[PDB]
Amino acid sequence: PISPIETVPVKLKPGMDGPKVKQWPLTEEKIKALVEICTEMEKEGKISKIGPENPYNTPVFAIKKKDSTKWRKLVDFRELNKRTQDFWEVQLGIPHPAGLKKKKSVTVLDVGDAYFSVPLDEDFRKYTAFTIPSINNETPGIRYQYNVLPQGWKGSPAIFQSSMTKILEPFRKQNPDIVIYQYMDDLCVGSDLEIGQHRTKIEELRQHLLRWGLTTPDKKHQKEPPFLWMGYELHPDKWTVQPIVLPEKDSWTVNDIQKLVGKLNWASQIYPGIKVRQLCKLLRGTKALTEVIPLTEEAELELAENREILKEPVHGVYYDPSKDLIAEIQKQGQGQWTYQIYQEPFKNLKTGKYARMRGAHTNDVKQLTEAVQKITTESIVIWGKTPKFKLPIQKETWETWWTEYWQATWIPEWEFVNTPPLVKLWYQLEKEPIVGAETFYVDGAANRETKLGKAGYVTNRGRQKVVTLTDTTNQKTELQAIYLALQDSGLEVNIVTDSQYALGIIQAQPDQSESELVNQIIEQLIKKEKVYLAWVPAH
Amino acid sequence: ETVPVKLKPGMDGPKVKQWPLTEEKIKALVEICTEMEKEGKISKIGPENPYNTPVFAIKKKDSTKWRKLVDFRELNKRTQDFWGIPHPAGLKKKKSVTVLDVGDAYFSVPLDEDFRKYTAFTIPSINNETPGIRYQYNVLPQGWKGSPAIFQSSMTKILEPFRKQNPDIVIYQYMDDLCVGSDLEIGQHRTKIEELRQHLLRWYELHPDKWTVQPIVLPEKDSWTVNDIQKLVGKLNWASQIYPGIKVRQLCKLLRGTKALTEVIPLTEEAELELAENREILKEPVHGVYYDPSKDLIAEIQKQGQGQWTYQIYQEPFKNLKTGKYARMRGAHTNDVKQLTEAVQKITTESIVIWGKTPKFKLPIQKETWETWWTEYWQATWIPEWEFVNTPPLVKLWYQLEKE
Ligand SMILES: Cc1ccnc2c1NC(=O)c1cccnc1N2C1CC1
Repeated sequence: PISPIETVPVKLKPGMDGPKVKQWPLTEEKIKALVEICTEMEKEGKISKIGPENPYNTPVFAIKKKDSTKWRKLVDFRELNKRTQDFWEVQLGIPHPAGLKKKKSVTVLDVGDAYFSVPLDEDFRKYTAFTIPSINNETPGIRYQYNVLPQGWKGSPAIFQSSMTKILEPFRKQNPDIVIYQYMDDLCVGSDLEIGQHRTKIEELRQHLLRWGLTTPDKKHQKEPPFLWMGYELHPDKWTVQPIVLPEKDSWTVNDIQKLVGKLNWASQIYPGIKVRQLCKLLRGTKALTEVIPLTEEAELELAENREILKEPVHGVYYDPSKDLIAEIQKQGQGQWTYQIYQEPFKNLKTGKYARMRGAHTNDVKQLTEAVQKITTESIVIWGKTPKFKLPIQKETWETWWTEYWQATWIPEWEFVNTPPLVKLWYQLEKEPIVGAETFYVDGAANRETKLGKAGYVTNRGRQKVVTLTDTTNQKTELQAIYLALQDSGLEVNIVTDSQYALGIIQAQPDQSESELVNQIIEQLIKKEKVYLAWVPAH
Repeated sequence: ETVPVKLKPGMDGPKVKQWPLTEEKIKALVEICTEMEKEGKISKIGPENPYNTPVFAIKKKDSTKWRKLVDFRELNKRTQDFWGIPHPAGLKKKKSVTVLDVGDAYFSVPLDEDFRKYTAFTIPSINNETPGIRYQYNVLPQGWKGSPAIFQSSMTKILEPFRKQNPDIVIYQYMDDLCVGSDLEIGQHRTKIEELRQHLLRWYELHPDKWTVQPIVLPEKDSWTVNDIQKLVGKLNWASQIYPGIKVRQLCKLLRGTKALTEVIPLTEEAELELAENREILKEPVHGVYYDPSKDLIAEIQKQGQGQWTYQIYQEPFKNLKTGKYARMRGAHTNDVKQLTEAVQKITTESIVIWGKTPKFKLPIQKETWETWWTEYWQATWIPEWEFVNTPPLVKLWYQLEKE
């Protein structure tokens, strides 16, 4: 077919040379094959049989696919590629159902060998030259080169696209009420017209493209709704989730339990209640992939439980610009959050959860805020707007924390919602020393080399204690001094320390960490009715 | 015609990813962009141009119309040097300085044909249902350093008539901006600016005198508790990193023992003095602090809370070229980010006003958080460089100490 298309000016990376690789010799069966095809393409205007005036070459292979078992060629550009200049990023940001505006009707157009339809920068082809061997290194084979965007070449995806774009500018402006999407070879075209009007419009587009050389596939290959898009069945009224099969065997290898759990984790984003704690558990200390691990009862149970959930239909609605955008968030567990964005109650546009964001040390409100922003960024991309928030937290809780935290933070417009568990402040150090409460003067000391230390305090009330800690860091002790303190005090304590680390706990009053220690202290802190932390320089 | 400009030796063009935008913002850039396209200021580009810069919209000043902002920060950094206008020191001493937006000058002059690729910017499409709209500049870009450079001769050439019609008024130029400083009382001043506008047209209210640094003031009390002192001493201890003359020896003894935190302590005349001796040292900025032009300028910030934010501008640890505070702006009452970007712009303008360059910021906010929303409140035509930090629990307690 080819085209009357303005080619794109392509160049080789900064000061390099085109690929110079020797043609892997082949069988007579693969040759007679390759020669066959290269005759067709040759005449389809795609490739040009050039002469020995070309030092550049690429390896032409020959495989048999299923759809025919007829010989199919293959050129290895791994080299032309790495020597090919760089292009701007080929749309790696792909559409998401939840962001599609529902349409009266939507066509999907296979743009066929769109690739081989676009001309190549003539001032470039040479680098595409490859050679059809002779019967096992005989005389000279047959030399060729491409005239069009080659399959497997680095810039083809990018160049093809741009072309299509320039070509769509017109038809598109000629009827601003028809939305079109380009990707791979899929030209999905929709609009809010009448099937006829619609049908008649596609035909206008197809002919238009055709006016350039872009031939669009049969009535045969023609795709029929719904459409599969990364595990999604899409009808232009709503979308269903392309069901996922959970294989059942009596022999599970590591490799499997992973592939398995893998898919499961992805299924958590849509299905409510999918857990894998026990399944992940089966990977502990495995010695190899093919290793067959027996499923525990737990593993068999949750695994069996999940089977049902997936055996449930989770449909979907499309994006209606005329309706609000709402996002609701739940705290499935500490650090674990789930969200669902919808315009109409129960008609969810999108859902998802974020694997527990464990960290060095944060608090819920913090974490919530992060979930909030992760969502927001998502939203912008999907709908070009941020949603209204329904958050499991009281405005008072929010004001108190935020209006006082050492870090710039914020949550776009929201509304409280009482979908317990609610997120709250497990505790709040006193703004001032407690009058009455006992006062502990703690101190922790250890040899960092011997890792041996002591820890303790001495209250104003005469109380006192100390402990021998074998194998420890100086920190652990200090904090341990602090720990004991909270253990041995009443429900109101005044504690002073020179540990600059506690000073951190003051400024951020975190409610979760990594070290059981801190953790323990938190559990303690949470328990008291009033705690006043005080730091003072050491020595 | 055009002037040959290149990139710093071995530097390659910027390839920054365009951050996601709002719909309303996109519609705007599109409008805007098609416009300049027609005016020939910019032309769409193929895919063979791999460079790219971030773009975004502003709602600067009273206007339902948006301004277009491009982030040439990386481009600027990579662009060759040109040796700009020296510093009019005195500018900072005027009773009132004003600023103007003259990025509109640039569009006039043509940009060298061979540098344009490097100016490639891209407008996104929601949910990516369309490849971005690739463009690249033909004329001088607003926000690119070379711009005010190239347009220097033609710039000065149009200011003199004013610089001489009024020699009691100082005029400083930075990027797209311009700063006017006169001691005339408001009206005469403001009115006078317009005279310049009319001027410049034929082709910020700052008062820097009541400005700069302020001191630290220690607390005082009829009676002092163990804690009051503890804090007191803790702070003085740190302070000795700026002022070695400071001492807490006596005070520390007063601490010997282990009484209730709330117990009142009688101060020894020694401590009594030593405290006076420290109130004295702190009464003034540390000596021998001079700005080094060959060094990077730094600006740090701490979130005091209650809409409060202290900052410091220095080049060397503990040697503040300036320190200050900033209170939130009416109508930001529940938006940390607004105030922060709000503060930043202000500290940057002071930096430009005082030293004529932009500081490097250390921000008490999360990268994600900042990046997600700064643009929503940005108003300057320029953009400082920034890094995000975890506030030392003391640098704050220390500055939360300044006098008001
Ligand atoms: C896979 C895909 C990617 C991007 N957009 C669409 C589609 N496919 C659809 O079936 C679809 C469904 C609903 C709305 N728009 C849709 N279309 C647009 C063309 C009307």
